Amino acid sequence: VKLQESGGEVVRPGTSVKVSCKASGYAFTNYLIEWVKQRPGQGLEWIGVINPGSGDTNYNEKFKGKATLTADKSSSTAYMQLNSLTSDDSAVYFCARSGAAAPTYYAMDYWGQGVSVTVSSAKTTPPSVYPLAPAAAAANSMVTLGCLVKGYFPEPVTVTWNSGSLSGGVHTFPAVLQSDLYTLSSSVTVPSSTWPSETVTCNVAHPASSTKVDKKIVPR
Amino acid sequence: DIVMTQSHKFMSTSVGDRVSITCKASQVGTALAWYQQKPGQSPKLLIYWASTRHTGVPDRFTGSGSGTDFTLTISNVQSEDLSDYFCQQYSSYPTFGGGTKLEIKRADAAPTVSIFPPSSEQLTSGGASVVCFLNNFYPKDINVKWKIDGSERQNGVLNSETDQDSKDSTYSMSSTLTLTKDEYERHNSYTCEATHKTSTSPIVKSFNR
Amino acid sequence: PHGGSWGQP
Repeated sequence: VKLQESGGEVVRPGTSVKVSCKASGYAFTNYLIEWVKQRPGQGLEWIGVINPGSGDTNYNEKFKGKATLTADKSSSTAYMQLNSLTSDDSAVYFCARSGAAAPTYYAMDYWGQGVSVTVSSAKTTPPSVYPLAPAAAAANSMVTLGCLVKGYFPEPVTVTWNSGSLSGGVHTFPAVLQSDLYTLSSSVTVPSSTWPSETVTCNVAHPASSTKVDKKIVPR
Repeated sequence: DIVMTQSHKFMSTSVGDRVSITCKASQVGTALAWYQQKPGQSPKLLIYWASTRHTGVPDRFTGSGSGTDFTLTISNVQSEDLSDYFCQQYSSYPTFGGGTKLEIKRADAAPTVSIFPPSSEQLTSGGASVVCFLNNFYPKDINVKWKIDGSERQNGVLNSETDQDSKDSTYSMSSTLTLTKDEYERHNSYTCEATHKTSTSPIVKSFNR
Repeated sequence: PHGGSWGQP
């Protein structure tokens, strides 16, 4: 029993995007499908709802220009299309089941994984990966190491240390925007004996650019 | 346009403790729902019609209220319950609360700070970044100051913060100072300075070129 | 569309 949404998109401003919710494990036509928008750090915003069987629709007034909702009963799929995309439009969009299908508002019982939508003119770029090793002031019981990942688009990248083997004391920070583009850092802290005596490596993977990179950290 | 407010907006609790989350509305109903969102996850419904548990929700979750005030109560809190909670009203077209984030109390901890000069690799490509890590500290509130040759430097700083650690309940912070290779060479002393309530006096880290 | 309800089973 699930809702599966389409993969994340990167799109350009003034274009249109269409996202899909595919319903399984229940009767698609008896339940309303609702759509919701979540910007980072912001409140959930309701977009509108569709009755898959009819499918009649009800819209948040704000979204009447932006969003078109449609249902295809034969495939158990619901769609959202969003037009004239602008930056304020970037968000994660969720589709959810709510009540038995009737024109009433409900609480939303099940949610899809959600579809990240990015609206940008920035060009897909791979991260530059830079090793952070000490000066070194030295010296102490445990030692802290990092890599700085810079200028990549689009989100997201995954960071790993020692090919994931080593995850005690890893901190990976949320990416922040620096331009067209995105920057993040990650730190690792290990027993001071441990490095430089044996190797510590940053692993960075960026799906959007089909790139994976490994930076070993060498003492400065 | 009904409006939903959750006023107290972070809450602290100890595993096994009980905590209550408040929700206000700008007009009446019995139509209220409560939701749980873990970061990077979709919301999961906990409670509907104000007091009714959704399927699968454990019993330590209860919800109460009617009209304009509502409460979500979680007792015997588990580590897995640390997260975001918001309400939604369906009396009129749905509007949601801002949400409340739940945090675990712990022993105060001072940050371990580490500072890093720009890598040769960045320098060769013509940029410089100086990174300061402030790691494993509680409580959450903190200040970081960048100083170049004795002077406080406010622009060029970008900041990132982690969510509270699942394993030890500490917080972590990252600070990046980005300079052209040219002012970087221009100055000699670079320092990351942290002041946290665990100490009256800042933990200071520096390097000289 | 308009009013508030449920759930049913």
